[PDB]
Amino acid sequence: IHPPVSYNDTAPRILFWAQNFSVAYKDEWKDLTSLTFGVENLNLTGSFWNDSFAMLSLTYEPLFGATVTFKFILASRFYPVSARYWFTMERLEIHSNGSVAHFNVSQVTGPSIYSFHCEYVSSLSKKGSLLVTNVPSLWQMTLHNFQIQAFNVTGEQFSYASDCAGFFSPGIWMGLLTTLFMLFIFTYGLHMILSLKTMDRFDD
Amino acid sequence: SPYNLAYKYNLEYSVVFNLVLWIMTGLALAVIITSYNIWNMDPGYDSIIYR
Amino acid sequence: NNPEYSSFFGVMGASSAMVFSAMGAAYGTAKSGTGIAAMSVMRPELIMKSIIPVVMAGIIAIYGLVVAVLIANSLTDGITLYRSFLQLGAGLSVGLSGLAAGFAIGIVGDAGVRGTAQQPRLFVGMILILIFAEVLGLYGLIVALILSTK
Amino acid sequence: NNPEYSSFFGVMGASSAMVFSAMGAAYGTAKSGTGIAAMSVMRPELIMKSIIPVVMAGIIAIYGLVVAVLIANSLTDGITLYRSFLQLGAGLSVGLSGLAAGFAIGIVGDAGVRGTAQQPRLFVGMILILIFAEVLGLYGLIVALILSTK
Amino acid sequence: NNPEYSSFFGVMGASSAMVFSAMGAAYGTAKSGTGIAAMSVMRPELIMKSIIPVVMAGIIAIYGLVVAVLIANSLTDGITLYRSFLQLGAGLSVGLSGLAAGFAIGIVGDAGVRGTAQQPRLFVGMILILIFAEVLGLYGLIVALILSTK
Amino acid sequence: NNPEYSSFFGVMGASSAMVFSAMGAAYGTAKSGTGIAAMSVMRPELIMKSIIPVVMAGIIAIYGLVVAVLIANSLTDGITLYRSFLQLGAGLSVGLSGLAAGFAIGIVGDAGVRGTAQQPRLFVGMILILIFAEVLGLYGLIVALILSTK
Amino acid sequence: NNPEYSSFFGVMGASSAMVFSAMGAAYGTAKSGTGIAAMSVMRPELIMKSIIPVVMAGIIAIYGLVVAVLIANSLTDGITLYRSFLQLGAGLSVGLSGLAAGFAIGIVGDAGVRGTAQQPRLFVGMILILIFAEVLGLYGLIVALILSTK
Amino acid sequence: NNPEYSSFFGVMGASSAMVFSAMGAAYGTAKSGTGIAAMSVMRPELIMKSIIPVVMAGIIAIYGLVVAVLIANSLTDGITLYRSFLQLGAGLSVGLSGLAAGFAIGIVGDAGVRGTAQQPRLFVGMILILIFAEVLGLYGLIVALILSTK
Amino acid sequence: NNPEYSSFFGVMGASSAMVFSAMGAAYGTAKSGTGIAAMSVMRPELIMKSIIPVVMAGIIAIYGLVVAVLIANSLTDGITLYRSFLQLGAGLSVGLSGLAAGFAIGIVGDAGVRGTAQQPRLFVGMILILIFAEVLGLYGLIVALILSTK
Amino acid sequence: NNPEYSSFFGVMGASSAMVFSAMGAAYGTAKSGTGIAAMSVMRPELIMKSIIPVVMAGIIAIYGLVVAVLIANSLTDGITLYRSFLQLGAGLSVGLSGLAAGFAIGIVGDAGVRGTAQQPRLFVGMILILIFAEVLGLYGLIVALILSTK
Amino acid sequence: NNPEYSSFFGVMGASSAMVFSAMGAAYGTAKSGTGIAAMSVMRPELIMKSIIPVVMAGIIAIYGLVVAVLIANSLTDGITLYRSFLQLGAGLSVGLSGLAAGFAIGIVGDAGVRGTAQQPRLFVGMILILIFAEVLGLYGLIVALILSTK
Amino acid sequence: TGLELLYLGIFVAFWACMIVVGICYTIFDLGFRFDVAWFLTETSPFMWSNLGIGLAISLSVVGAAWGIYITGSSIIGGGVKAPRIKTKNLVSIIFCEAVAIYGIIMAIVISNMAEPFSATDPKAIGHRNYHAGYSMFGAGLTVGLSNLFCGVCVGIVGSGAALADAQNPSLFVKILIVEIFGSAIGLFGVIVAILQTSRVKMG
Repeated sequence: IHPPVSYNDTAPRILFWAQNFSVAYKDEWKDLTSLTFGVENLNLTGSFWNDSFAMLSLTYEPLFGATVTFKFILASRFYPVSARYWFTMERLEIHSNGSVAHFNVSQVTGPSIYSFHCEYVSSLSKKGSLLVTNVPSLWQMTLHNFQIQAFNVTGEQFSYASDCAGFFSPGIWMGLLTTLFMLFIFTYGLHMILSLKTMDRFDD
Repeated sequence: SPYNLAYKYNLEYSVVFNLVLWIMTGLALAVIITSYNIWNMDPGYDSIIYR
Repeated sequence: NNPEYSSFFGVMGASSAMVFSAMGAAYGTAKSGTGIAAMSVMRPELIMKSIIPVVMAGIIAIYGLVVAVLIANSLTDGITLYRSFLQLGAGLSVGLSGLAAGFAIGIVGDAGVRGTAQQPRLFVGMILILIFAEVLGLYGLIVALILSTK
Repeated sequence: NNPEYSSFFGVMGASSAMVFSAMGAAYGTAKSGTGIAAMSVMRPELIMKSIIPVVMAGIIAIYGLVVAVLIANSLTDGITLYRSFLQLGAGLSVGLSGLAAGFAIGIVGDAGVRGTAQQPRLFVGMILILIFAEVLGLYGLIVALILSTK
Repeated sequence: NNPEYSSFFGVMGASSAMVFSAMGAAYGTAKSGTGIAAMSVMRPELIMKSIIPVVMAGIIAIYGLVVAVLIANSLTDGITLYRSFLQLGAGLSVGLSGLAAGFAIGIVGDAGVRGTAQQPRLFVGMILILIFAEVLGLYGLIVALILSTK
Repeated sequence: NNPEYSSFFGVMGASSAMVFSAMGAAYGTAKSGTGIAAMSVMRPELIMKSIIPVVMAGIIAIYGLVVAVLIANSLTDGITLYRSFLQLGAGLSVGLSGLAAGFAIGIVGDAGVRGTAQQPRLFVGMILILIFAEVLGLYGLIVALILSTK
Repeated sequence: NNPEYSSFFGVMGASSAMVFSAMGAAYGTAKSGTGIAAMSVMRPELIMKSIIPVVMAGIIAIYGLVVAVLIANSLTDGITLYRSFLQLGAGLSVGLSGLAAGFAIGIVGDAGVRGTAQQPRLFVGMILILIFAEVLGLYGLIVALILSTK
Repeated sequence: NNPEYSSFFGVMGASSAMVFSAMGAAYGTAKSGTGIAAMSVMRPELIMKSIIPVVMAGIIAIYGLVVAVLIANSLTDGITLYRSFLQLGAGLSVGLSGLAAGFAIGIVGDAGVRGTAQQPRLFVGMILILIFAEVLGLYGLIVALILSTK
Repeated sequence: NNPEYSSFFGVMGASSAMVFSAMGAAYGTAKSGTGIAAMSVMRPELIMKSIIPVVMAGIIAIYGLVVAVLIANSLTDGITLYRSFLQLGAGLSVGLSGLAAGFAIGIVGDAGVRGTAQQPRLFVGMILILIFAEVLGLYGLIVALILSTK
Repeated sequence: NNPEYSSFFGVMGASSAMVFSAMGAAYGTAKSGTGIAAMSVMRPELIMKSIIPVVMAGIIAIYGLVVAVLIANSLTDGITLYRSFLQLGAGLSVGLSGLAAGFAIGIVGDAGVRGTAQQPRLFVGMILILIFAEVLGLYGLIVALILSTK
Repeated sequence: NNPEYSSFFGVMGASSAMVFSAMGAAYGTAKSGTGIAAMSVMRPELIMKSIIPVVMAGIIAIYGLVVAVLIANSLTDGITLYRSFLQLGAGLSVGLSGLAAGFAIGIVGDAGVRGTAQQPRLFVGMILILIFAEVLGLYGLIVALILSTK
Repeated sequence: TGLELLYLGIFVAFWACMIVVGICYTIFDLGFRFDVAWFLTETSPFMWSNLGIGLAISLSVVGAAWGIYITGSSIIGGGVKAPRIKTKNLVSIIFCEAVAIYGIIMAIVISNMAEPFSATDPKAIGHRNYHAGYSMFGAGLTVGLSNLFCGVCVGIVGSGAALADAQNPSLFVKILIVEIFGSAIGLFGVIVAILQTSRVKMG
């Protein structure tokens, strides 16, 4: 099992982990896992942390004819309704030899006492497609078993994890609240139909 | 494991949970309703039932 | 662009319009048919008049058919949730309307047949009260046609 | 790219067509059969005509079978959700319509066959009432064919 | 490649092919069996003719076993969800159509036996009614053979 | 490799193989014992013929035992989730089929025993009906052994 | 390492063994005790012989106890999740099988003692049919002793 | 260190020990008192001897108390989740076995006292039948004493 | 430190003590008051003594009050979660024991009062029966005092 | 500091204090008002004596109102969760205790009024039973006033 | 700003102020208006006097209309989450108190007019009992006006 | 009994599960889940609105259907021995049809307020499109269930009048007063559904 990529500032402040992290340009893929998790050479320079904001910046030397940097951008807000500070990773950035690409991650959030975990943070339609791109882009990313925590860290360990994997998706809620509404109708349909009867006797 | 890595729940877990729960609820009710309609069935042996 | 689930609701619209109108027309035909059968023993000549509450039940599954066919032609892969839920609204609208109208046509039919057999003055009285039920199927149709064309 | 798990709704389509048509055809056959048997103690020569209700309840099971085969001949590994939902809708549309039609043919067939042994002039009417019960399964089919072929 | 949990639906196919068919054959045998027992007192000669309803309920259990074997001999760890859904669909199609057929066999079997006790001419009618109850198992089976081989 | 929260299904298999078959044999025994007890008042000589339905219930619990033991011996720490579901499907497929057979024998045992005391010719009919009831336990064992060893 | 929740299923096994066996023995004793009390009016000499259904319902409560005590002496803080499910299965398997045996002893004890008071020939027959009820608890034990140890 | 919620299952054990045991002793005292009251009109002397059903229903309440207090005196904020699960098991075990013994003592009490009014010999009989019910509460207690003290 | 929801359970505790004891004392007062009303018609002299099974229903609401006051006077914002579950335990433990004792006092009152009208010697027997009901509220109280002060 | 949803519990406290006490007072008035109406035909003089249980059913909704207005005037745009839970528990405590007193006043105020027309001496005792019914509303109020002001 | 979904609870407040008041006034008007119609054939003069229970039920619909209008005129997409909950509290508080009052008015209007037909002196008693019911709508209105304006 | 044990078993099992979930998410400190904010934002405004239209027509038509069979079954039955009934007592039917018509009116009024809006992020949907989705659902339930209850009520009192009008012809014109009070409930459902609906927009 690989160690997390910590960010250290008097104490560990960010923890980042994946079972696999890989990327593509022009749909040609490379591993980053063995260049990343548990690697002393990993260039975090220009990463940053603040009590309400965090930016994990990972730079690589050999990739795609360039030096390449991936920024993970996270914030922690006092969500007034729920009073706990919830966090979200709001966007990812890729910085190249002379250009930038952006990805918006859609669903990565939880209360800041907890890490976030999912089976995929990816742009590929097969892999939950959390990395939305609002315009065409040359890049792709995938984190498998993505796990992050950028607030209230307590040594080398993650805290408990608020998985992406909830019991009901939006599509399921609408599917159920359609079906389990019209099943009230169908049960009434059958309540009357099963209460049909026929005479036992006839006139002279 | 050393770091408190999560229980690794898959994506589509909401889908598998609801498929399995509503299928197993449906098949449990289809069995209980069928089994009730056979258990509390009137056996109707009216030519002999009085004896 | 669209959520992958999108075309579901319109499909459950098309199903509901046909299914709940058949459930309605079925109970309507079952109650009315039981009435005609039990009536005929004493008044066999009255059957061809007394079919009215039966054909007025069968018509409910034509209003369900019209909407379910309209929805089925209106569906496509690329349907937005708006066009899909409109078609679910159409489907429940004619569906439960026909399921309700079919219960009043059934029960009024099953009385109205025996009532005409034992009292021939009630025949138009039944037909009036059945027109006031069978129009409930048309109300669920009119809104369902409105929602599918919106 | 089509989602995983997609084929489930289409499969439940093909199943629902056959299952709920059998449930209808079974109730229709159970009530018609009870009526034929409870009738035929006193007027046994009526059996050969009195079976027609059961034949119409058997035709609902054919409507289930036809749709369930036409759906199954359009399943594939990696079916697109649009066609998989259309197949669920086609399935329920014939399936529960046939279920409803089965109750109607059953209640009509029971009351009408027993009525017919008291009064032979009912039969030419009961057939018409049963045509209005059977046509529900045909409307269920018309919608299900349409949905399963878009 | 193909998921863990993917065999679960295929297993529930093998189970449901059997369980619901055994519930159909149990109803069919129970209800027709009580009919035969009550009839036999008045008519001791009819016992060995009157087993046919029980025999036809037995065939609904066979249709459940046929599919349950054809599902269970077709499970593996690596089963693509498509093949697993097809097996669930097959197992519900025969399982529940066998149930429907069995429910019909029980009701028509009892009524048919009690009618035949009082009037022996019914027996040909009781077989013809009962064919249309047992064939619902066959139609369930056809759809399950089709689905489990898509 | 294999997850925990996984030997659970095979355990629910072994449990359900014993539980729902014990329920099947309990209904079979409770109804047959009621019929035999009430019967013995009028025909005290008949008991050792009419005990057969009780024995045909006792075997359903043993069909549960066969599968339950076969599963419980095949359980292991870290059992593959596939094998675990096959053991769940086996356990239910005997368990609930034995429940179906338990009803089928309990019902025809109470009625068959009562009828046999009113008319001794029924005994051959009753034991023939009980074969066609008890075979539903067998069909659960057949599929359960296939699923246990697949 | 094992999760903290691990001992929950295992202790619910020990509970289920005693709870459902007591519910089985309770129904067994309640219906038997009603039989004995009602029949004592006519045949006071038979109350002592008629205790046996109560005693055998008591033995289901012993089968609960045995498994609940074996689970409770096998259970520990460190218990592996596998053994915790095995204990749940042992608990349900004796528990709900003892509940089924309790239902059988309850119905058979009541009907059997009533039949015996009308006709003292039944008693030996009632003891046989009671063993075919009581043994369901012992099958529930056989499976539970295997499950709790393998 | 231990979860902040860990004592919840321990408290539900203390609660269930008393709740379900008072429900057992309540039904056991309600049915017993009903039988005593309805009996007193015909045999006023027997009311004192016939209290014993009530007195044994009271013992089921005390079997709740002994466990509810033993659990309550065991609780602490720092309670390990395993220890809480033992206490939950102890609670449901004595609580619901007390409920089961209460159901038995209730029915046995009512039928026993009404029978004893008509036949004084029944007294010794029903005392033994009540002992075979009260021992269910004791077996609930034994398991709950074991679980609370492991 | 301690959670947002921490005091919620301790409050549901004070509520549940009062609520379920009031339900118990209401059912007690209702059934006992009905029995007094029906008795009065032919034994008016017994009313001022027959109110005992109402006074005791009032005492169960007092046992709810004494716990609910004691919990409510021992809540605070800062509460340790552990103290909050203990208070819930107190709340259910008296509350539902008061519901049980109220069930017993209601049934025993309604039977005991009418029985005393038929036979004046029953009255001491009824007080003895009622003490073994009222004490169930007391056992609920004893446990609830212990949990609320642990 | 506090959650914006925090008022939900205090709001459902104010509502529940009213709703359940209005259900209690409505049931109390429906039953006792039926009692008065059916009684008054034989005894037209007793109406103004027998209104008392309707007046006491009316007072039950005053207990709910007193708490509901006390809670409502104690809401604010971001209340501390502790006070919001107290307001929920207060509201359920009087609301459901008032519901319980309403059941007891409804049954007693019906039964006691039909008793009083048969025997006017019952009136003195009936008021005491109604005090033991109404005071549950007051014990509701006491616990709700303590909680809603803690 | 407020959260986006904030206005949902307040919309349910309108849609339950009116719906449960419409349920209350409907039952009060249907129960009372059956009472009036069946009564009137025996006493054709009493329709004019006997409308009062119907007017009292119609007032519950006015109370639901008033809160619902007040909510619906206070709703905005900008509504703070606090006020949205106050509007659901108000809506249920009136809506379900209106349901309570309508249930009471229905029962005491029917029993009131049926008694009054036989005995005209009941009419003054009836209006008092009605005011003690319709005021429950007023108590729910008082709290609902308070909650919706805090 | 049979089906009512099934509805009871479904109901009690569901609320028993919701107690256990509502305890377990609370005690385990998982109340960051059960986020009724996700539920009431992820469930699309379009779904709430179309269920609102569909129940506005349908529950009104269910109310008119029970209205028509409850009064119609008695009009016919009493009419056997009094054929005149079929004139006067048709007014109890005309009021039931008016309850259906309050349904079609409001279901069309809600329909002509609902528009597409070309967004899916809750911040881009914005409070307006949610307030319309909810208000059109609530308006739909408010007219739908008020007309359900009105229509069963006029059915019951229409059957009232029709059985009274069998036995004494002078009663019908007087018993109609309770059909006016029954009919007010449908129109109060309409008035609130209008006021709920009045402030909505989508786009």
